[PDB]
Amino acid sequence: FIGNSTDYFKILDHNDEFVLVGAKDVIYNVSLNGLKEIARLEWHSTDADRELCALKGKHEWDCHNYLRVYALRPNGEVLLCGTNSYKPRCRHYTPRYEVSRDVEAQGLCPYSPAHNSTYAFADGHLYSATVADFSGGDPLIYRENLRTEQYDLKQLNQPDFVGAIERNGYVLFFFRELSMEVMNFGKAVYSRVARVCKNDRGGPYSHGKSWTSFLKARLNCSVGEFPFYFDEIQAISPIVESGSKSLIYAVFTTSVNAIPGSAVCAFNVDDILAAFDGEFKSGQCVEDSRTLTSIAVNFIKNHPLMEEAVPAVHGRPLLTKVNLHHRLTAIAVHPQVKSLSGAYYDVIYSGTDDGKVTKFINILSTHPNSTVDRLKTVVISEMQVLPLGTPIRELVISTSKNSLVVVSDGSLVSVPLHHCSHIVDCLGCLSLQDPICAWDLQTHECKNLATSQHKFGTKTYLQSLNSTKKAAALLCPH
Amino acid sequence: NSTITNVAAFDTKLNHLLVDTITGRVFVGGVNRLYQLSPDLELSETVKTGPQNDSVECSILDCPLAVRSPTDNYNKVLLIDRATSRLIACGSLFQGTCTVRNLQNVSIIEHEVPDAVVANDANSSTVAFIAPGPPQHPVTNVMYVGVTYTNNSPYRSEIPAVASRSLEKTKMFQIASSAVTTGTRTFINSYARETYFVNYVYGFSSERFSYFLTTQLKHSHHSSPKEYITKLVRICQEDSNYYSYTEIPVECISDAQGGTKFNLVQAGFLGKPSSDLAQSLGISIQDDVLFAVFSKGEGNTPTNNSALCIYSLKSIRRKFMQNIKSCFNGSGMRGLDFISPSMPCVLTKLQTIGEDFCGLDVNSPLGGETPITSVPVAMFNTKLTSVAATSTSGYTVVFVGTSDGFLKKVVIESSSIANEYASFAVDLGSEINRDMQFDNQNLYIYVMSKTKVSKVKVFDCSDYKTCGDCLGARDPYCGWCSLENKCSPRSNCQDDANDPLYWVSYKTGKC
Ligand SMILES: *[C@@H]1O[C@H](CO)[C@@H](O[C@@H]2O[C@H](CO)[C@@H](O[C@@H]3O[C@H](CO)[C@@H](O)[C@H](O[C@H]4O[C@H](CO)[C@@H](O)[C@H](O)[C@@H]4O)[C@@H]3O)[C@H](O)[C@H]2NC(C)=O)[C@H](O)[C@H]1NC(C)=O
Ligand SMILES: *[C@@H]1O[C@H](CO)[C@@H](O[C@@H]2O[C@H](CO)[C@@H](O[C@@H]3O[C@H](CO)[C@@H](O)[C@H](O)[C@@H]3O)[C@H](O)[C@H]2NC(C)=O)[C@H](O)[C@H]1NC(C)=O
Ligand SMILES: *[C@@H]1O[C@H](CO)[C@@H](O)[C@H](O)[C@H]1NC(C)=O
Ligand SMILES: *[C@@H]1O[C@H](CO)[C@@H](O)[C@H](O)[C@H]1NC(C)=O
Ligand SMILES: *[C@@H]1O[C@H](CO)[C@@H](O)[C@H](O)[C@H]1NC(C)=O
Repeated sequence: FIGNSTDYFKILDHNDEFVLVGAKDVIYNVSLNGLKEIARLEWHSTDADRELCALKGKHEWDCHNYLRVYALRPNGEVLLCGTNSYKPRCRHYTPRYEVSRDVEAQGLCPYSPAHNSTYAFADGHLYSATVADFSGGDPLIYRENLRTEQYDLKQLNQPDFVGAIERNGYVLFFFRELSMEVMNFGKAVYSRVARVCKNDRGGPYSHGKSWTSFLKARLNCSVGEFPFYFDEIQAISPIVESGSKSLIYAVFTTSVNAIPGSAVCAFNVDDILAAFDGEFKSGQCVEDSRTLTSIAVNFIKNHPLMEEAVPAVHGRPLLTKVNLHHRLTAIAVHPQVKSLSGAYYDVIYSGTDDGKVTKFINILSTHPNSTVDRLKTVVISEMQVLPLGTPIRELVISTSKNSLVVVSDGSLVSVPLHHCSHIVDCLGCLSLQDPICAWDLQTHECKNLATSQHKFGTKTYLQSLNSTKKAAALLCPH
Repeated sequence: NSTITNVAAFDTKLNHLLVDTITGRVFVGGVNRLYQLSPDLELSETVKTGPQNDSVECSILDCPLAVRSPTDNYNKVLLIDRATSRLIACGSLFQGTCTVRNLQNVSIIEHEVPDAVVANDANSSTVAFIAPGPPQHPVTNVMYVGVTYTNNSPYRSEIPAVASRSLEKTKMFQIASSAVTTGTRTFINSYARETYFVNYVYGFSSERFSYFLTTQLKHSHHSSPKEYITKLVRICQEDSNYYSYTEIPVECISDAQGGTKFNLVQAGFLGKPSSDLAQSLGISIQDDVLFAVFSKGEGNTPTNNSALCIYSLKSIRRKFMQNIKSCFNGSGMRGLDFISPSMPCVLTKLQTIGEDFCGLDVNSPLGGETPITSVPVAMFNTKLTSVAATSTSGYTVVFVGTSDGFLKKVVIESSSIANEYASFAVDLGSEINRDMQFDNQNLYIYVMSKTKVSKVKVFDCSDYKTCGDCLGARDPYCGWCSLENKCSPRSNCQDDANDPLYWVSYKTGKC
């Protein structure tokens, strides 16, 4: 599904059947069946509003109405907001559609089409994380009648938001920020997870317009005696239910003018919330936050940062790419793919800034070469999806259609989620090491175990994941 | 003494002084006290405002687990509303509370607000004047307030540094216009709030703009040594977002001892020029002139080395425009790093930035670096603490108060030529307050020291018996009629004499 390079696509909603794409002056409703346009809603900035934008020092390619917030309201109404040439507006479309409300959107919708902002429409309320000023120096996290402290750098210091998750009566915000936490900070960037209660109603008297529950914690995506940190978070995934554990997968990278490198980490949702229960660095949801004391609300506004850092699953990155030419930029996971032995493996898809998608799993071999358990990365495939230079912005998985939608700035491409049908050679089927593809010996076809039925006591199917890739091939006779 | 008419001695230390422009009644705000007087300094009413139980750690509603103790109530604001006859007085207690009292009888309280509005310190500045503003288009007046961060309570962060405040009965003393991301308000950021303090000296309104005369550190970061400068804070009065919040520095520079900078301003007064002075400045006689006294300071402490400097508001407006034009052309840094981190000025297609420029979203909180500069018309060996200017005579005479209690008169004939013609003590050993106001006819001037107020006559030509004494006094108010043996101004002589030398000035002729 191709458009110009000038527009800037942003997945604003995704189902297994349809996806909504906000672009330069329109929003598309696209079928995942064939990436075919199903519906369109055009909304162009008025010539006076976009002459005002170029007047204030912007270019032609900046002064457009980039659609960047979507939400279907519980009444059938449609909430739709756009940058409107650095003058963000929100509209209420009601049924096709017809305009029913138009109003300013400062603090509800970014000014710039950059992937700087995020939001979460949780329980009929929009939680927004963006800038509220044309100059981009007033970051905030805003809900109906509640915002963070304006220009308070201890709460937000030049942040770039990468995602927002709803969870258990909180709303989590994922972003990278400037470091003023350490007394000897020197323009360092650290990645945070923030939290606000959904039943927050502001503090008493003058605090009635500000959060009484904003807390943040640093994310730890480090590699031993010689630590190696990936401090700039780039993309997150939705919450993934891997068995009994809820996990969030994230892509991290090193800072500029540092050893270039990318990593993928995963954090348990329970570990994220547990960090907000430890010490503060020098939050519970009460039914009426307007009953708190001035002492308590002023405290949390002066200690919004937790002491402990959220640790990573397995205590290390699941994949690392250091000193390579490309950087990782997006993440998506197919959870709990049952292998031939009956083990469940999450299959991880991570796109690079030059249009590749890496597929891999992790195996936790218990005492294979030492007494401490050793985690290993099994890379299934690293193929080129987009043209050689184009950055992959997002990934959307459709486990139903066995399709992976790759999102660039001006296109959507779909590829197979699992390549079992494509391969026809025994060596290829075992060297692939996909937890879902296994080589049959009665039938010569490399088969997909989602539709097949093994029985644990039959030598029919053949699969090798723990070994090396050449060792999997030796299992093939002749 | 015959030059001093009435003297009123008060029991407490006095903080402020204003005169009703139509009734000439005198209002005096002091420590634990509040007085109303007649135009002849006869006491009408007196109000006990303190002491009361209060702690700086506590607000009115809550007192954290800290005890309230009897503390003095320093008067910080004294103002009159003309549309609705009512006096506004703000005290230091209870996080800086204002009361609204009746103008006929100050003992009557009409409205008591709990809002924290004013500095709760005894020495932290607070400047307040009433002028047109929002919410409505400029038919309603608002209160522009500027408060220093006293740094003694958590409740102090809530109070803005510069803000417009409503005078509506429904929304008394609330910020005039406020929205989600913007409003009639400027705060100092959490990182500079406790270290970068702002001293507000004088406030005034002129030609659709509100102004503040401030002393403050030139730089927020610690990369440079501490230098104190005088700044000028401006906001468009139509502006309900403070998009027009702008500052330029104010320099009063002298030739003496190589380079001499009088960096610390002590007092300000807005007034009109004379025929001769308006020609020098290149302004009309109806235009405004800012009179201010600057003192060279060792750090933040003013020394006994002051100077008198005048600024025309045509050159103030043209200097603001000069700093704004330059930013909107992309040159330099926006400034005001102590509000938010200073980002570069943006290049803009703006084609008609003039003197009335009222602000936009872009380059909004602008800190000018190009100062308005003036050479003082007079310098002094004492610390000057007040200033007032009248042009009842054909010449402008500037009244200057001393920290030692002296009153001096300077006559300003040009932007280059000025000199003292009178000097005498009003209250010896007692610093003259900054609030120094004239009578409605500009015939008497009210001089307030630590504990007294003195009604001083502006001129007295009758006490010059002979004529060499009349012209020798070099008083611009005094001439000498040829016929009658009286020293008196021109209007007092009768032009019935055939010779035009009937009334002669002190420099135009010889007696
Ligand atoms: C998130 O978790 C990871 C892993 O759990 C963690 O990485 C660990 O960091 C610590 C310190 O940053 C590393 O500890 C080092 O261990 C060696 C011994 O092998 C010590 O020598 C190190 O310094 C000590 O001794 C030095 C002797 O010269 C002294 O100079 C120094 O002052 C110290 O006394 C130090 O203890 C540890 O090896 C890594 N572990 C791994 C697996 O990488 C990371 O720090 C965590 N992040 C956050 C934000 O908490
Ligand atoms: C993108 O376009 C597709 C196709 O036009 C939209 O899907 C359609 O959505 C409507 C409205 O929800 C569905 O109608 C509803 O059907 C249910 C099921 O019977 C019924 O109970 C409701 O009363 C209503 O009639 C319609 O069936 C559905 N069509 C398909 C093929 O799925 C889709 O909603 C659009 N995207 C978004 C974000 O709305
Ligand atoms: C509070 O005021 C009372 C008068 O009602 C006074 O007796 C008391 O001493 C004050 N509190 C303190 C701690 O002094
Ligand atoms: C002024 O107010 C006080 C206090 O209410 C009252 O005692 C007095 O009688 C009033 N009028 C005059 C003329 O003093
Ligand atoms: C306030 O100023 C006066 C006069 O300068 C001084 O005597 C007093 O100690 C000061 N108070 C404080 C708390 O600095």
